[PDB]
Amino acid sequence: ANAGDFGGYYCPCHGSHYDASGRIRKGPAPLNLEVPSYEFTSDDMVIVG
Amino acid sequence: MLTRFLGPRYRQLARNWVPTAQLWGAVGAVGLVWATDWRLILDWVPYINGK
Amino acid sequence: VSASSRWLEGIRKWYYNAAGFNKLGLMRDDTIHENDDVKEAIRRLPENLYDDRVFRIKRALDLSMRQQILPKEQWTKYEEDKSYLEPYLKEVIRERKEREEWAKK
Amino acid sequence: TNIRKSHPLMKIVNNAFIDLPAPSNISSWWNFGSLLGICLILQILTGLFLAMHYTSDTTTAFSSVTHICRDVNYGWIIRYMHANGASMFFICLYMHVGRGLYYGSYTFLETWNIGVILLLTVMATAFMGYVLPWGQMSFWGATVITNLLSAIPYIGTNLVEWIWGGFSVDKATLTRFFAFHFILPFIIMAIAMVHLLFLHETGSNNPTGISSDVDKIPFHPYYTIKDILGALLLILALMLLVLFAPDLLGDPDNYTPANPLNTPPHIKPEWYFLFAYAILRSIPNKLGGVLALAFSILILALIPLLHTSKQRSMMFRPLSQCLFWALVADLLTLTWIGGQPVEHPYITIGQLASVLYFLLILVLMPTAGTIENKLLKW
Amino acid sequence: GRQFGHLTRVRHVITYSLSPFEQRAFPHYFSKGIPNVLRRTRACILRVAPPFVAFYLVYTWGTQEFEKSKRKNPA
Amino acid sequence: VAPTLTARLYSLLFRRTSTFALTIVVGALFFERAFDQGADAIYEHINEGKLWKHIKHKYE
Ligand code: HEM
Ligand code: HEM
Ligand code: FES
Repeated sequence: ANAGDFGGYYCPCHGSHYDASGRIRKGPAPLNLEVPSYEFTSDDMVIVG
Repeated sequence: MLTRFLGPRYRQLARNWVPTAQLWGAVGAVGLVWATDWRLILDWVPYINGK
Repeated sequence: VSASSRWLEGIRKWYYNAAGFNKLGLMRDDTIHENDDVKEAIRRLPENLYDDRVFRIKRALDLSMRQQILPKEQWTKYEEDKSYLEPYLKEVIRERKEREEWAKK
Repeated sequence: TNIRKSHPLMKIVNNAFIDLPAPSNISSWWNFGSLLGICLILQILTGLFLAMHYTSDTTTAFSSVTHICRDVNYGWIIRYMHANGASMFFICLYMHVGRGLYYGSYTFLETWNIGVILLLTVMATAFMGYVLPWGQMSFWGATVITNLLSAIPYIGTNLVEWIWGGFSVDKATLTRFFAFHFILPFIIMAIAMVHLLFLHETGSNNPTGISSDVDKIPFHPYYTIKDILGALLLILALMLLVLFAPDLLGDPDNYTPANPLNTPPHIKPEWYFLFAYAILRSIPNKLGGVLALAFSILILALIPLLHTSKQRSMMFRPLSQCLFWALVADLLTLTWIGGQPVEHPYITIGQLASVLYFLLILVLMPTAGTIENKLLKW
Repeated sequence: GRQFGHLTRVRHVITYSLSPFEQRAFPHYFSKGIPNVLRRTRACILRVAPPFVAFYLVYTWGTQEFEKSKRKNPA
Repeated sequence: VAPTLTARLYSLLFRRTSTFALTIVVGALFFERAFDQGADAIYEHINEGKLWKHIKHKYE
């Protein structure tokens, strides 16, 4: 969390730089981090799965 | 230096083993297909549609 | 002929001394890697050369064992280096290629 | 007549290490074959005792290992001889492959290829070995690496989950590795016997690369004792590590029990893979990196077809001697890089050493050979 | 295959040898010993050393550039 | 028709170890399936202790 050139994510294993949306911008990673299926049941709750 | 194998005879030799090498590929194809129950390939085969 | 030939020749004489087999009393053809063509040519050498060749190699293996070298005086001078094996090997290669041409027809 | 010569069993022994004609010539670089043998039984011997105590379930994985060093009598020397023996094994392995390349020993097609198989095998063996104590590095090193196969098109996914025994590096994944890490060294040993069978067809090569039939000596007493002395040295090296610097070659991070959500910042494989790790990340591609990493070791099998000189050994060829050590140095750079984070200088210099490694083997050494021939009028 | 008696053909070479119980195990160990090692070193430095210092220079530099890249002054 | 059967079978498919193999692999495909039908169909006929239980408990 909060590492890399894009203020999102950085995977230390082979240098994957991701942005705050989870998208690949630098490094060897082929695709964007997976967005799980989710929905908000109210203003305070989120149900992922 | 694979030029040693380049000539008329060698060319005749290659043609002679073509049907055999082709058939040996037919065996390997079906062979993998059947052994892994290749979903992709097998769907086309009549009677082997066990779904 | 002129400066040009001498330069290549002296570049060659330099590598030779650097290759350094002459320090072990060896000759260029003694270091040749033995393959089929080479085995046959070694086989075709006349008695004298074959004998000399074995003693040379023995002198060297013996040195390479105790990791010593020959006195400078006895190194094998470029020039003075006899390509004894070459003509034989060339003929052995020349023979094989004939079979190889024949095998294409 | 003589029993040693005709008894169906001794014949073997005799023709393998007693009467076997050997060059009077072979130097210290030839000791690594016997040391590799010693490393093998040592890993088998200590490794066994470690298995009489280690338990292979995540719950006690780490625990049993600790149990070994504290409670189990001398379980600590055993544990450390094991760990360090693995490193010693790799040092000798790399030295052995070194001698082969420098001296042209690879002209023995079969002997050498069995050696490549010996390499991948001891390599695959050790990758699994280190996952066993279930340390942070174990789990994580186990995660990084396994996943690599997920780049193989259309099948990487299915395959990685298949060797995982789930959807991650789980319980299935630890017992599995224990089992294989137990059976692999036995197969290694049988394959090493075939290494020797094939080697014995020709006898040993030697420093000059010139045939030595003209000056052969019996293996005993010369190379039994030159082999004894060099084993004692290997014992010195080995014992110096376990009895003085046991963790020197090991990560401190593997001393912390695994944690699937953690993920250290540090993340590297064991020292003996760093060069290959470097080569892998130097490529900004999933398939590329992996393909390149594979090509990095499987290239030992290309070497014989790249032989170009009219001489077998490199002893009398200086352009190649220079290129050789450049290759060594370039691997040392690769080791260094792989041990460093993927940032600043390190990225591009890591990508340079990579191209170089391949240029040095796939093009520079073959060419130097042709030139050295030309220079000799050959 | 293998075996003494069937290796190869050699003629006209004599070999004088001596019982180990008759000679010393370290004749002139340092006397001739050290000169030799220097000689061997000399024979190989120009081929072995150069790639290693090349790594060494790239090692220390690469290290300095790393450390010094992770600080900032103006901007 | 009878001698010529084994005969034709040899002629067109058996000599060449190629076809000989091509056929056994192809022959293994059809067979594996047709055997699993009959075999399971047999296992069912001697039983009927599960499966038709489904028609009852669910169907929603
Ligand atoms: C399981 C690890 C290995 C063991 C136990 C092993 C065992 C041996 C032994 C006992 C020798 C006797 C002569 C000598 O050491 O020079 C030898 C030589 C040789 N090995 Fe290995 N080896 C192993 C890995 C390798 C590897 C990785 C390679 C190369 C891919 C290799 C290729 C050779 C070759 C070509 C020789 C001939 C050396 C020469 O005569 O100059 N082996 N090995
Ligand atoms: C079949 C004989 C072997 C057995 C029974 C064996 C069993 C074990 C066991 C139970 C462990 C976990 C306990 C511990 O880490 O101390 C282990 C660790 C390991 N052994 Fe083996 N293994 C054997 C052969 C090998 C071989 C061939 C190698 C390769 C040189 C090897 C290298 C390793 C490595 C790298 C580790 C993990 C690192 C560590 O010591 O912490 N062992 N082994
Ligand atoms: S696993 Fe994330 S960059 Fe390689």
